[PDB]
Amino acid sequence: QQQIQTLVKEGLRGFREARRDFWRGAESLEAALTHNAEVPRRRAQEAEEAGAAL
Amino acid sequence: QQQIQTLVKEGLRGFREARRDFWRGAESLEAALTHNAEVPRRRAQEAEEAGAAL
Repeated sequence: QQQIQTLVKEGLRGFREARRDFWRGAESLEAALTHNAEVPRRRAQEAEEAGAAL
Repeated sequence: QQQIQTLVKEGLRGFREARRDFWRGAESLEAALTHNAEVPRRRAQEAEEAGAAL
C-alpha cells in the first residue's frame, strides 16, 4: 500500500500531466506551422502576423 | 553682333535648358509625392514600391 499502490494510483500522474500538456504544445505548433505557411508572397502584414503566431 | 546679338540669340539658351529640365524634375517629384501618399496603412509591398518611385 505504501509503494506499489501509490505508484499505480498517483505515481504516473505528473508524467501524464507533462505528456498531455507537451503533445498539446505540438498540436498547436503543427497547426501554426500550417498557419505560417498560408502567407501570400505579395504580403507583409500577413507575414509578420502569421510569423508572430509561429 | 559679337556680344549683344549673340547674347539675345543663343546666350540664355543653357539657362533655359537647365530651368525647363529642373521644373520638369519638380513636376515629376510633385506627382511622386502624391504617389508616395496614396499608400494604404495595411500595406508593405505598396509602401516599398511607392517609396522607391519617391
